[PDB]
Amino acid sequence: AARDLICAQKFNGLTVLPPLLTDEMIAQYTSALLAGTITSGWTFGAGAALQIPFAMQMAYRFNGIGVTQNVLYENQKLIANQFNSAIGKIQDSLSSTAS
Amino acid sequence: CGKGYHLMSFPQSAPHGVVFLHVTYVPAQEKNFTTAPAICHDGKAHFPREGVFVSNGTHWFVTQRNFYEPQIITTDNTFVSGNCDVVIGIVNNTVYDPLQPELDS
Ligand SMILES: *[C@@H]1O[C@H](CO)[C@@H](O)[C@H](O)[C@H]1NC(C)=O
Ligand SMILES: *[C@@H]1O[C@H](CO)[C@@H](O)[C@H](O)[C@H]1NC(C)=O
Repeated sequence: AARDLICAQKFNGLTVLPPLLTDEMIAQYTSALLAGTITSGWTFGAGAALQIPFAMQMAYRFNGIGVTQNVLYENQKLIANQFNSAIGKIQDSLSSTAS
Repeated sequence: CGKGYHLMSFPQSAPHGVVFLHVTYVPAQEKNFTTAPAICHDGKAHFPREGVFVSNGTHWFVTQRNFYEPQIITTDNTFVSGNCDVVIGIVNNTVYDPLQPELDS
């Protein structure tokens, strides 16, 4: 067809080098961070990863912001539903608007 | 201020710079336990004030989060909130009352 911009950049001595970590390696790092966050809490960043149920970890998070932990255990399904609705809203905003 | 739970730091002078000696706290020897979010006693839900409920298989204890120091579950280290029909994962146990043996004697 026609000459590309990248070909004209290449023919004049301008070269683009690939990064050291591929996108699959970044995705592996991201998945490891997510799995350590979900299954351990903050314990995997200060030493060995210690398992804790996610409701009890979330009660620790509620205790950290000044709310007593019976508030989570007495409103667990509502908080789970609100989290799922907000994740779905992020899905809708990412599939709709690209700005 | 370093990797781990920070305790102290010490400066040292270096050419064109500074060196920090960060002193941290690192947990060492973990151990698996069975845990519950609340204790159902006399139709009341008990939650730990500070700490976590753990079980070695037969008896239940309350201990702090970063060090295994098991203690007997008592109304001093627990508080009451509602009944047992709401919490998911609540277990049945007794909670010790210090006033009854003092009143009996
Ligand atoms: C805890 O349990 C898991 C699986 O049951 C096991 O792999 C692990 O060695 C146990 N002990 C510790 C200290 O994590
Ligand atoms: C706890 O005790 C109540 C009555 O004391 C009983 O109805 C309930 O089934 C018990 N729960 C379990 C898990 O055994």
